[PDB]
Amino acid sequence: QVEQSPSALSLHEGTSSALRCNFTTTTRSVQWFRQNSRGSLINLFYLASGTKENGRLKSAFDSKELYSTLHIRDAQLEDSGTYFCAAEAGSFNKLTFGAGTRLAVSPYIQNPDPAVYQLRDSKCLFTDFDSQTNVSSDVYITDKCVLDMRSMDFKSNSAVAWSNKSDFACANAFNNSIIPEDTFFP
Amino acid sequence: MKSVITTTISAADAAGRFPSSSDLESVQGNIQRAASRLEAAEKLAGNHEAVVKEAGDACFAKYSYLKNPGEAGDSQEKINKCYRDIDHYMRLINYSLVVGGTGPLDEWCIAGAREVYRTLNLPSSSYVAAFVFTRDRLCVPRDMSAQAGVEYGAALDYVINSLC
Amino acid sequence: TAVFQTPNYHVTQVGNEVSFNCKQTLGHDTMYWYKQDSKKLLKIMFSYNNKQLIVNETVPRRFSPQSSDKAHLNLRIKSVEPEDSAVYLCASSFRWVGEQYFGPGTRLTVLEDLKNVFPPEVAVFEPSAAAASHTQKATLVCLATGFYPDHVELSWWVNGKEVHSGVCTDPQPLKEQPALNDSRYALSSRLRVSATFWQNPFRCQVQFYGLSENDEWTQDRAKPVTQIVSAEAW
Amino acid sequence: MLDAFSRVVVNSDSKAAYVGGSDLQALKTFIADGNKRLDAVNSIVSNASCIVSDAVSGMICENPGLIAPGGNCYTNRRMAACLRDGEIILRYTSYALLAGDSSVLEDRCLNGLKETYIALGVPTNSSVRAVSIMKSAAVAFISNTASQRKMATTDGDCSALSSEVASYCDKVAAAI
Amino acid sequence: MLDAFSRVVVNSDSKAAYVGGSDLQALKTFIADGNKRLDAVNSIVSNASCIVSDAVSGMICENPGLIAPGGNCYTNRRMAACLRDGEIILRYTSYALLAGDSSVLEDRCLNGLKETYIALGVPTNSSVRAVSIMKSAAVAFISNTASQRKMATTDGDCSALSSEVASYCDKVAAAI
Ligand SMILES: *CCC1=C(C)C(=O)NC1Cc1[nH]c(/C=C2\N=C(C[C@H]3NC(=O)C(CC)=C3C)C(C)=C2CCC(=O)O)c(CCC(=O)O)c1C
Ligand SMILES: *CCC1=C(C)C(=O)NC1Cc1[nH]c(/C=C2\N=C(C[C@H]3NC(=O)C(CC)=C3C)C(C)=C2CCC(=O)O)c(CCC(=O)O)c1C
Ligand SMILES: *[C@H](C)C1=C(C)C(=O)N[C@@H]1Cc1[nH]c(/C=C2\N=C(C[C@H]3NC(=O)C(CC)=C3C)C(C)=C2CCC(=O)O)c(CCC(=O)O)c1C
Ligand SMILES: *[C@H](C)C1=C(C)C(=O)N[C@H]1Cc1[nH]c(/C=C2\N=C(C[C@H]3NC(=O)C(CC)=C3C)C(C)=C2CCC(=O)O)c(CCC(=O)O)c1C
Ligand SMILES: *[C@H](C)C1=C(C)C(=O)N[C@H]1Cc1[nH]c(/C=C2\N=C(C[C@H]3NC(=O)C(CC)=C3C)C(C)=C2CCC(=O)O)c(CCC(=O)O)c1C
Ligand SMILES: *[C@H](C)C1=C(C)[C@@H](CC2=N/C(=C\c3[nH]c(C[C@@H]4NC(=O)C(C)=C4[C@H](*)C)c(C)c3CCC(=O)O)C(CCC(=O)O)=C2C)NC1=O
Ligand SMILES: *[C@H](C)C1=C(C)[C@@H](CC2=N/C(=C\c3[nH]c(C[C@@H]4NC(=O)C(C)=C4[C@H](*)C)c(C)c3CCC(=O)O)C(CCC(=O)O)=C2C)NC1=O
Ligand SMILES: CCC1=C(C)[C@@H](CC2=N/C(=C\c3[nH]c(CC4NC(=O)C(C)=C4CC)c(C)c3CCC(=O)O)C(CCC(=O)O)=C2C)NC1=O
Repeated sequence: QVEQSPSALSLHEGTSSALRCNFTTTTRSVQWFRQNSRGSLINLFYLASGTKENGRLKSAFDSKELYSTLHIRDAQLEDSGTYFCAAEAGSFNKLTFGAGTRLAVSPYIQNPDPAVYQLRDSKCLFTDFDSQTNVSSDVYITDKCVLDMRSMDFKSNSAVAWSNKSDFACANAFNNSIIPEDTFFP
Repeated sequence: MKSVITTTISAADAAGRFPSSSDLESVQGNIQRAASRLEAAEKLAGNHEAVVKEAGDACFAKYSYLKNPGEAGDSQEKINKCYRDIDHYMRLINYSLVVGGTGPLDEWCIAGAREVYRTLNLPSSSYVAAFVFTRDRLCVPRDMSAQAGVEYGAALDYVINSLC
Repeated sequence: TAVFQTPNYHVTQVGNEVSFNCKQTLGHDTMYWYKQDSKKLLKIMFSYNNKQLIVNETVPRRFSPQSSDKAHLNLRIKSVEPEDSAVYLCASSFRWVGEQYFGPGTRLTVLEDLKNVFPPEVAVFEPSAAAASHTQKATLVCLATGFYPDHVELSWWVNGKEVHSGVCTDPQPLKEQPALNDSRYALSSRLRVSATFWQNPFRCQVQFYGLSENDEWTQDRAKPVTQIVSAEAW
Repeated sequence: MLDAFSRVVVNSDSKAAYVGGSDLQALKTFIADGNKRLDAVNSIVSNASCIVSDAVSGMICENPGLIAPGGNCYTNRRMAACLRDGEIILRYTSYALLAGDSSVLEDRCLNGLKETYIALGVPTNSSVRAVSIMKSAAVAFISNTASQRKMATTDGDCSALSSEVASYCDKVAAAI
Repeated sequence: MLDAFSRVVVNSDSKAAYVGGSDLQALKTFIADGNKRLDAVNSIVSNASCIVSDAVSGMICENPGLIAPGGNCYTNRRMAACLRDGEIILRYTSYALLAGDSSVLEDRCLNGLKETYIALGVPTNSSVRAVSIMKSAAVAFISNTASQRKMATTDGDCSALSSEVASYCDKVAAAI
């Protein structure tokens, strides 16, 4: 059918990368989409044996070689999503989709201040760490989340970890993970 | 609907005659050539969309100027109708191959066509481009048998010759 | 203009019947139904030119799609089955030349037992004092806990104006009891503001999509219907 | 007029559809029985004079009032008129049979016939006794069960064809 | 057919009266606007192809069911039929306008048209959408307010003429 690579893609803010998509029968045209978080398919390109450019994206389609690529230049945080090629290959009556490429951009943190805070409940937040660190049975650890104040132009990776057991406190909450040695605990 | 059977019957009706040997031989010919025009007809019906789409692409490739403002391709709705018209013609060729004669082409698409196209500014050449492409594109034995190639190519030449 | 599609979410029990509607205000004449599996793979189910179905890709008999207008296409599924839970995407295009334009979709969960549907519990935490004294900035945290299916929409509302500035809701939810059949999910979000902004005396709101009047609730717990569950802080 | 294939094409067209695969196989069945159909037509037309004067003589046989003064087969001129009309109807049903469609029977022969007859004074209960006799004379010849004459054909079941020719004769008996 | 003067004469005749002085001065007004009338006619006929395919394309524009299977502009043969009918009606209303009387429009074109259409199956609500579009295409050209084409005439009020041509188009939209 339609084989799309790579299956997932973890790029730094700024990195450039490529997605390829190979077909097995003659293809009349190719459509590239990016699926946002709410699940709408955003149209990126529709092309027939050419090149097209659009912002930081660039796509190409060689009909005689049966391939199509998508290049992403200077990757920004707004570029994260699941990326799809559809080929009008076959009998030109339907679109065939590839498996997808899971693309996630992690921000470049100008100045990292790793720390683990605690939050008082109106009626543990491992914030401001560096993107080189990753995080991990009645302890609830969510995966890293990248927020951004577009007023202050300040990006921040934060993770959150909670439980109700009193035996567990913020001191060693993120213990199965590798926190940086410079982490500052109050 | 012009065809072996209809042509013969209405020759006899014009004469007050029951069917006779000429008439029965004529239908017998319809039996002999049946099996390859129905082959063309089924291959066409089974792949109509891809044929229509290559033909329309070939047309607008030959006459890129049609996509200019004021031409018959200056909007996506108009280009899409163009491929629609090509499909109408290929549907009628399907009919023509099934009936055995050019009847369906004759009444349903040839009749008003010069006046209609004169009036909506549709150059005759563009359809000729699309049918010539389809005709030359066909491949034996890949796409169909030899005597079905003959039938298919033939209906296409007929529709081409109605635009000259 | 766009492909519009209702409902966004839908939970029903095996044997009920569902019906999605799609319309399109583009100038178009072809409409499609695609089924996105849980592996993120789209397959076409149906295609329609004018009123005439032109593509039917061996969908079982339960799925039946009805078009009235060329700008409208509906799909009714009867005797809904458990493996039919997926995202149903309506698309639209010109038949012969053009790109397909997609609509928001309809997530359909098909539950064995209708009594597995719990709404969320939304709890707003308050910004750390250290944070104000060490980053000159205060960060809030919201938690939505113990809901099912993952059909939720989390937002942050500050004095009646929704704020997508400096907010980070987790991409995928967190299953509370993994390996315990259908676990209930939890979902955290963050709202970082400046220490000054918090200093001057927010609401974390979680919209949930559950059972509808088309479902029979004989349990003692309150009917888990579509609702907004919100927490506040000042 | 249409025939079997043109009729499939007109129906396909009302849906803007290329000819279904189901319809193609029906047509290849039509083609498979091509030669039986030709024998059917040959067995009617080779006996047309027999069939038409059988039927009209029979009509008069069962109701001699037709040939009493004031009956519609009274003078030689009216008798000959009726023989011509028998012959004409048989001709249009042999067109139908050779065509595979009743298109030409209905278009060129039955359209307004009921009115024409009402106008002339032509007894319609009698026309259809004649046509119903022609129906049996004809399906006899098709099925090769006619008493006083046989026609050497190969062994097969020609019953679908006979039913066809009887359905066209019934279209006539109904048009009036 | 009659024109403006013949029409005054037919009315005078029904009373056995020589042409009133009032009628003579009306006719000399007709004569005074002779040249505006000729410009009116010239501005329609010089654009007839524009007016007729504008109107028919528009009719189909607002109701695409006309060009779906079973609609009356479906084949090329029916589309061309409709274009001819648009052209014919426009021709008879340009005769009306040049004549000063609707005599020829009613006599040679509208008489039995409603029946003919009922017989053929020609949608009448659609014919009149086309005719009403032609009405506006035409009074535009007369009044020289057409968007994509002007025609150099001298400065004057041609409104009585436009109303005349619209009254003839309404006679058509009413005949069916
Ligand atoms: C109508 C059924 C008849 C009944 C009374 C029966 O028991 N046998 C019958 C007829 C019949 N004919 C065939 C096959 C043929 N018929 C042929 C003559 C017609 N084909 C022509 O081209 C011409 C006119 C020009 C005809 C009059 C022919 C040539 C054949 C094929 C070979 C042959 O039989 O000589 C069949 C079935 C036998 C078959 O192979 O189809 C039947 C039952
Ligand atoms: C229909 C009203 C028009 C509007 C759009 C307008 O603002 N000016 C208009 C037209 C108009 N024409 C005249 C006078 C003339 N028209 C002439 C041509 C026609 N007379 C002919 O013999 C021929 C055909 C053979 C004609 C096409 C002519 C020759 C005249 C008179 C002198 C001239 O204008 O060149 C008027 C009023 C001016 C007048 O003196 O009557 C108007 C308003
Ligand atoms: C294709 C080769 C052409 C080139 C030139 C191009 O650039 N466009 C076209 C096609 C085109 N067709 C229409 C509108 C009509 N086409 C008609 C013929 C069609 N209808 C039939 O039944 C069949 C045959 C049986 C044919 C082939 C007709 C009758 C019309 C008028 C009705 C309609 O569909 O609109 C257009 C639009 C022209 C315009 O000015 O709007 C175009 C561009
Ligand atoms: C015969 C079975 C009927 C019996 C019953 C009977 O008593 N009279 C019979 C038939 C008859 N038909 C006419 C005169 C006409 N028949 C006409 C129709 C046929 N002409 C055609 O071309 C066709 C085929 C399309 C048909 C079926 C027409 C027309 C006439 C009028 C012209 C004519 O030849 O008179 C008559 C004579 C009535 C009379 O007194 O003129 C009879 C007796
Ligand atoms: C055009 C605006 C109409 C729209 C509505 C539509 O869908 N079809 C339209 C027009 C149409 N007209 C015919 C056939 C005839 N029209 C006739 C009247 C005209 N012929 C004249 O000589 C004149 C002037 C005096 C008039 C106004 C007549 C008569 C016919 C029948 C002869 C013919 O050419 O068919 C048709 C075709 C209907 C069909 O299937 O044959 C259409 C589509
Ligand atoms: C008066 C009551 C009388 C007339 C004169 C006849 C009317 C009649 N014919 C029927 C059937 C029929 N006619 C033919 C043609 C005929 N038969 C031959 O073998 C040959 C040769 C000829 C030329 C004369 C045939 C083949 C048939 C077939 C049926 C049959 O039984 O022979 C008939 C029956 C109609 C019915 O089934 O209701 C009638 C009434 N017959 C008379 O008795
Ligand atoms: C689809 C909705 C659509 C079609 C294709 C048209 C139908 C339409 N035309 C109307 C008026 C009109 N047509 C012409 C001729 C045309 N205009 C030019 O300048 C020249 C040159 C031509 C040749 C193409 C004219 C002059 C007019 C005059 C009025 C105007 O607004 O231009 C019309 C209006 C009818 C009404 O007043 O109700 C319709 C609906 N238009 C379409 O939109
Ligand atoms: C009645 C409807 C009928 C048509 C007409 C054709 C039309 C047609 N041929 C194709 C496919 C096709 N056909 C040929 C031609 C070709 N190859 C040979 O070995 C010989 C010597 C040549 C005969 C001249 C080539 C070379 C290709 C592949 C090139 C390409 O598809 O781009 C394709 C593309 C779809 C596909 O790849 O299958 C189409 C649409 N198909 C039909 O069903």
